[PDB]
Amino acid sequence: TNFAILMQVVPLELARGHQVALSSISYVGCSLSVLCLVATLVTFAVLSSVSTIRNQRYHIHANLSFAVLVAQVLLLISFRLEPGTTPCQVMAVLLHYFFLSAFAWMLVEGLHLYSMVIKVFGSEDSKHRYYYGMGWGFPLLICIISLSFAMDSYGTSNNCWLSLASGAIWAFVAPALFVIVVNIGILIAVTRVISQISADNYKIHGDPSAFKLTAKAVAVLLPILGTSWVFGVLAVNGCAVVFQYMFATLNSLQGLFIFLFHCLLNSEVRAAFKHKT
Amino acid sequence: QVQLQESGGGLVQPGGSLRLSCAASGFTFSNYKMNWVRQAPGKGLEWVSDISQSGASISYTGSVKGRFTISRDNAKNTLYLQMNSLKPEDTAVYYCARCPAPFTRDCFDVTSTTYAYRGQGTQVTVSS
Amino acid sequence: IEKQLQKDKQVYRATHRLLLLGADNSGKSTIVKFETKFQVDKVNFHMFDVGGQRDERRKWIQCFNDVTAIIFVVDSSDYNRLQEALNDFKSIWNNRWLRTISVILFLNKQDLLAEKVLAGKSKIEDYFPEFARYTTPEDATPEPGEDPRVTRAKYFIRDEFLRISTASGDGRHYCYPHFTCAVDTENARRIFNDCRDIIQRMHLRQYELL
Amino acid sequence: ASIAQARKLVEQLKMEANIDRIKVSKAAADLMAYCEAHAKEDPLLTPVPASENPFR
Amino acid sequence: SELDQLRQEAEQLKNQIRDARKACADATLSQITNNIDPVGRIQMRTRRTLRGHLAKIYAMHWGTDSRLLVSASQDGKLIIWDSYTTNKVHAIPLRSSWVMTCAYAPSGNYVACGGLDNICSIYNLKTREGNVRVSRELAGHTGYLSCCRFLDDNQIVTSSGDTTCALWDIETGQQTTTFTGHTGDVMSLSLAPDTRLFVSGACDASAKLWDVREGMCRQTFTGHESDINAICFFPNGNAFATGSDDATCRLFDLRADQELMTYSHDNIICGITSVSFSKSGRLLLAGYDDFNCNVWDALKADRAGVLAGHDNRVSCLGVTDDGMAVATGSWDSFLKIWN
Repeated sequence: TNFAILMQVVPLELARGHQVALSSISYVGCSLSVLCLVATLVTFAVLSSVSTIRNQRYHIHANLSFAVLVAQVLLLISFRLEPGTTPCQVMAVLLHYFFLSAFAWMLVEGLHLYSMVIKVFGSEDSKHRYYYGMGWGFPLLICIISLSFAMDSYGTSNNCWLSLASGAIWAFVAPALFVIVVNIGILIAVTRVISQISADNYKIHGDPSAFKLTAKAVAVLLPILGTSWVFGVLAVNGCAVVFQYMFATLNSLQGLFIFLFHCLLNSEVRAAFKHKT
Repeated sequence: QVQLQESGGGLVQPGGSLRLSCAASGFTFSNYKMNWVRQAPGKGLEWVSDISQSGASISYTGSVKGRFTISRDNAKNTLYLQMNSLKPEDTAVYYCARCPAPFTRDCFDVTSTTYAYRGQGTQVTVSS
Repeated sequence: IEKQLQKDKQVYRATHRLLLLGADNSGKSTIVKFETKFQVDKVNFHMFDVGGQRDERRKWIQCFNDVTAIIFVVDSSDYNRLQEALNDFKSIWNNRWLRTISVILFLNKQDLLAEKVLAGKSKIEDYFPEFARYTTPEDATPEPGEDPRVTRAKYFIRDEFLRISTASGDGRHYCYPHFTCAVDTENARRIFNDCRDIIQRMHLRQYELL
Repeated sequence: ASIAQARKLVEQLKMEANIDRIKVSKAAADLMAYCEAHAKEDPLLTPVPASENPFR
Repeated sequence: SELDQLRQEAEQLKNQIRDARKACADATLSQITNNIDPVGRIQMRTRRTLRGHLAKIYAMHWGTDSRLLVSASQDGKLIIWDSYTTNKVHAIPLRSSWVMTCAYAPSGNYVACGGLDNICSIYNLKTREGNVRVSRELAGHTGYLSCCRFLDDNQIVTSSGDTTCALWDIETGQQTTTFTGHTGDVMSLSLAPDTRLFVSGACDASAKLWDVREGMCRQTFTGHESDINAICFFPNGNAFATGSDDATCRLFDLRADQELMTYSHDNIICGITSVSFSKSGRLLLAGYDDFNCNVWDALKADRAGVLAGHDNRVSCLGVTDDGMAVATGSWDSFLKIWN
């Protein structure tokens, strides 16, 4: 059901054909992403024995993948529920919690990337407790703060989501956006320590194609950082139709992107798999 | 047993030509990189040339670059070093060294008189 | 017994191990001032200088395949032993067990090189015939009041080392050349920055960002 | 300079050359007999049931 | 003159020795063993995966009870394991983290170390206070210690990087005997079952059999063409297998005074690191630089099994005294038990 209710702050009316096409592409994207994340999870599980995996990075990646898988499965179930009844009433806040957990794990991805890239010393430390308390604890705390103040907001609208008219949807938008913006601030910094590195490789061979990886290193960072969610915030503008299309397609193929950029194109994972064969 | 016998050399007129041969036995000559190292009187061992397994990669020290040439024949397991335009600085003992590691690019064969994979060498001197 | 092992693992991962390699009269000991420890920006570097063994370096060097970096100190003033230093650097760079370890090159005693090249008794062209067909790199940054001849010679030596460094693959490991005087208090900072760069490159390789 | 080392090496070679050597066939037969006699006592050569196997 | 005659006479002695060895080679060992049936495929599973070491492990040595084990790692740790329960019996930090060898006493009361520190450290495990301390610090070697084996609780045989071996007395603390003659660095040694003789392999592509009491090089074998990395006697004590960097293994017999079999394959280009024999000597286990071990039939010179699971170079390999299982340690800081 339009898949963009997650980050839709302003209510908008769209044509029936546009709605059905966006709903269908969201359905197929979520169906592909669920299978991709299942494959990623089983690949992580079978390869957990190898010491190359489990460097405190793959644990966070698996947690984020599981959170996104649960959120997408719950949303797909939610797409066929009539609003008003108590199953949708509790399942709306369940989706809220399981999406805030995914955003918290995205923030953990960003913080770990910043620590392991910028503050290069001290990265090989023990931060499992803080990471697990941020990924799973902070979403629970903010959700508890949420439903206690306004429980009736969940499921009020036609969707099993926070009502737009009451304005409570900001309780999801305000923290999640804060996750993205910070993840943006780290991202540019990462670029500032990558393209310059390409500059070190620019005076030895004189190949402009090196700049290409500067874009490539950016691209692989979109799925874990989740920058594209800002497109939903852009629903306020007049050209909201194309922004909503891009938001829906990117955040529905996020699982496939994660599987492609962390299981297939990861040379470390390829070597680990080849060692076991 | 690994044997590296050096032949040729002796007293040569300055600016002349000379040929040094290295016969290798006890191992497959084609699977190892070969080196030529010279020791001057009152001086330590110094690497002067090297040739890879297939002969595609050949390198020389700065003092002999272009002046000397090196070649290998794996059919009869032999090494050749041809020296042209000899100079008084070339008066030294020459050793044909087969460094131990096969199918590798680097190897150590310049050790101070303690090396089991080096030949006895030949003396090359120039007339006054 | 497990808690003690956990603390041992933490302290082992906290410190970074470096291997000091340099022939005699190069001045390897003077670089920082048979193990030495120092701390920069609250991270500990432990440098190991093996000097109690024989000239057979083929076997025991395999013990240093997990060090953070190899601090290779070379004297750029003695135009004679230079070739032995180049051969040693090439052997270290092209090692099967040292192909993943970066090398930080320290051209020690730049001043002695300066007096030797202004003296005119010895010419680089006699030992390096390609020095005549060489020009100072454009990107080279000279000091204020610094002779073109000394910078030309030192950058020729640096480029001669860099040719060997770039002959093999540079993606797995890189070389960081530096100019060192007789005494310098910035050597620790340079080592810390080079280690920063090496570990960042390794992290990016793990992230597939490079 | 190395006369003493060469003399010691050649003396060691002379000492080594004095010992006699038996035929290869006899040594081969002895090794075969040992392998065939101790074959039944080798846990690696002959599979062992998990009940009698401490590791498995 | 005298010196040229010295090399000439040494060369003629070598030629005479070669001719005598060729004359003694009446038949090959491979054809004699053709009549017996092949051993067949050998299948081993990783019963235990020992974890806890931080850095790469070089040395291990099984106990006489076939249950206790010792391992040495570059983190500076010598760990004594209980293989049955995978429990750390002991974990001793070392003064020098550059350790390349370790030993376990036959009585089990002592262990040994040694590495780049040029010193062999002997630790006592049966202290009254129940705490492991440095029992003795044997020094006097001018090269790195590559191997050490306990003859008994009183004397120990070690090999150093100065191309020399030394038999030390623990009570005295000094070199009781010194064995010299190797040209290259001595990398490993093995003790014969009769305890009277021992072989040593060096970086001169040759092995030397020495008598403990005599203190002289009893015998010399020159069959390899590269650095020798490992050596081990046959269980009968009349033969030994040697592994070298030339990606080949060679079996020598003390009485035959020459080579018996060569174990190699075209696809193998990685040098040998560790070798060991089975209880009956039928199976020869060899570690390789290709991250996996190979089990060959010692009587047919054909590969009978492959042991895979290590993602780094295999450094140490050891078979129990009763042949129950074989432990392999690699540069991945893990030990694997196979049975």
